[PDB]
Amino acid sequence: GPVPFSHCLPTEKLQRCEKIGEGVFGEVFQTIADHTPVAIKIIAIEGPDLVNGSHQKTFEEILPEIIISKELSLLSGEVCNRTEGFIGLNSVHCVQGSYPPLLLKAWDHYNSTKGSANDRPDFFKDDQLFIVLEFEFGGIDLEQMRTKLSSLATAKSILHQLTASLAVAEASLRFEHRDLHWGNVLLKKTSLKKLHYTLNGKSSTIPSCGLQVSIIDYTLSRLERDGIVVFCDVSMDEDLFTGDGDYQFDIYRLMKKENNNRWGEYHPYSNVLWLHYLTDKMLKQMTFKTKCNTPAMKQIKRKIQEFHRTMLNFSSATDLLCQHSLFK
Ligand SMILES: O=C1NCCOCCNc2ccn3ncc(c3n2)-c2cccc1c2
Ligand code: NA
Repeated sequence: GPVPFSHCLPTEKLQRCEKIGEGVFGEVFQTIADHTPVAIKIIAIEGPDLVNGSHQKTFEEILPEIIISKELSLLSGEVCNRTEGFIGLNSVHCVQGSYPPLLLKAWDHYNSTKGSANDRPDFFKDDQLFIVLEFEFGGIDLEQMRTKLSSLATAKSILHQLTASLAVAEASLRFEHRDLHWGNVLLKKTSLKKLHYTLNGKSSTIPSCGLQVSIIDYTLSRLERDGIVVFCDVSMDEDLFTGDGDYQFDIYRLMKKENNNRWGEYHPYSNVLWLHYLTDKMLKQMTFKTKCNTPAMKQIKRKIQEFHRTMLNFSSATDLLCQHSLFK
């Protein structure tokens, strides 16, 4: 059954952990495994204590996220529908223990410097179970990169990568992300000028602008394979649809409107909505290092505005990728 924390996180590996993110689910750390950067997502399961305002999931309830993470990871090595635009999954383990002090140390440092919305994970007993997901390290989230991007040409590339990755997953898996806020879009430097994807056997390229995009956090995601659907049922969630203060929180309501609160169904319009939300962030809440005060750059801005203006008339990421003028 479960293994101790030390089996996953030996001393050196613990000692190198930096907290990089969080959610109601728990905690995400960066560290090094075998001279290689990785991200570790740690989720308490099976206990009766409240954690970050919700009850803990059972093993069964975490399975969808495992399954989805594996399917999306495997898209990097497929042929007919291939993308690197999600994130690699290296391993999954069930560990038992109280939270390691060194993780609490890193948790504390993040709380001091960025602030946390979570409870300090220091109340878990030595019998507590967790799922520990080890992912490829994908870079730095778009929200934290909001002042660091070169130009709207970089924004273009990012939108295109996002759209293509979502299209490929629609075509292969009937996938919806369902929570693609800008904290879930990672950016990593690359010296490849072009990135490659394949959609339904047809290969294409996207100019990278020096960046490679990774879509992460499949907590709310949905997909299906051979008529078996894997999804998170939020039909009875209340709090999810009553946020405000950001367009993010309208997306949850607009998804519910689109699917009539039936979360098993496939409504790839949800991917369109998130992409609309992300385009909105690109035009409003980003500061680019080069302003668009050249004609060429000003033309890119108009195309993105045109995208913002019209994309809600498309029915899926596939529709957008294949048909929207922004990508021609
Ligand atoms: O659920 C995930 N995070 C929640 C959002 O936190 C993003 C923090 N920054 C980061 C920054 C880099 N990485 N590299 C991989 C992940 C990650 N995360 C990752 C992979 C899978 C899931 C998640 C993260
Ligand atoms: Na990736």
